Amino acid sequence: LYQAPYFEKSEDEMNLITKLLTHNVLFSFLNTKDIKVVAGAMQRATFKHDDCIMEAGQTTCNKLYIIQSGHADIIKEGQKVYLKTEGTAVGELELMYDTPVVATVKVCTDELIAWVLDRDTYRNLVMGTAIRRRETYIQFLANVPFLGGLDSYEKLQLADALSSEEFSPGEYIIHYGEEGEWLYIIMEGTVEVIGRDADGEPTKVCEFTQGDHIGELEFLNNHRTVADVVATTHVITAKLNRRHFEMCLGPVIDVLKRCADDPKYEYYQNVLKTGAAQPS
Ligand SMILES: Nc1nc2c(ncn2[C@@H]2O[C@H](CO)[C@@H](O)[C@H]2O)c(=O)[nH]1
Ligand SMILES: Nc1nc2c(ncn2[C@@H]2O[C@H](CO)[C@@H](O)[C@H]2O)c(=O)[nH]1
Repeated sequence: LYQAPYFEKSEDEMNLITKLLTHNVLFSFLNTKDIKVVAGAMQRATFKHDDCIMEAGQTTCNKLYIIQSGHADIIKEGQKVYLKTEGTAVGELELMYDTPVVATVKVCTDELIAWVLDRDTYRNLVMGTAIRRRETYIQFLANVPFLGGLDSYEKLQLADALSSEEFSPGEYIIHYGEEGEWLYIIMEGTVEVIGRDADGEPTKVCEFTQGDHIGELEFLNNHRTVADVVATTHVITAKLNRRHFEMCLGPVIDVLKRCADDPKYEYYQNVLKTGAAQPS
């Protein structure tokens, strides 16, 4: 029965805002209508350098801010600890765990333009099962090797955008020569990567299993997929959409780019030097 506030926006505002939402993991699993209601309930909020959007200990905030342009530091006990850039959010932690502001947010650029959501609209139309989704993945993600370089906060950020994807033996996870919109982290089962050799014929490259990742090549290097990935067993994966890849795997991209060196990626090395793929 909840009806949200509405503040009319120009056609470019709704467009701009809707884009920030579909790339911020707080809103990953909202349908199209609820994405728009949310964009109408947002409000502009501009800040200047050294301005504080919130302060450690504050109880008077209770708002979620999505950054449009500009940066802002996270300061916990006098120490800067995190830089918040465009597309990111401050305030979600207080809204999800109902506690006073834990850290101070200090604009470190000449201006900061935010879009601000009220607690009532977030808890009723966004949050959903956020805490349970976090319970589903964090212990797993904490044990996934290539995620070593995310801190607890970043793993939770990733868990907020994850959903569970199962595959039947022999079903395609990824098809050769397609755009590809998901990275997969195997939780259970085994997969085979089926490339194409010089005459264009199927060739098996390797297998992958629990804790391995597939999908990232095309996101690192902006080409269509260069292999099939097929389940050899019943497979369970957690999956991350392409629009969330950079916002969430940012601090580990460089582990991913060791695809240039690892010999399991020798197939792909040879594909890259002969230029055998198109952008997507
Ligand atoms: N990356 C990061 N951001 C935090 C942390 N603690 C708080 N924040 C951010 O600062 C806001 C106020 O505490 C939260 O809503 C988060 O957006 C932290 O430990 N790491
Ligand atoms: N281990 C390995 N995986 C590959 C290779 N080429 C492609 N893949 C996987 O197949 C997907 C589709 O190209 C990529 O995103 C990778 O996950 C390769 O040469 N070695």
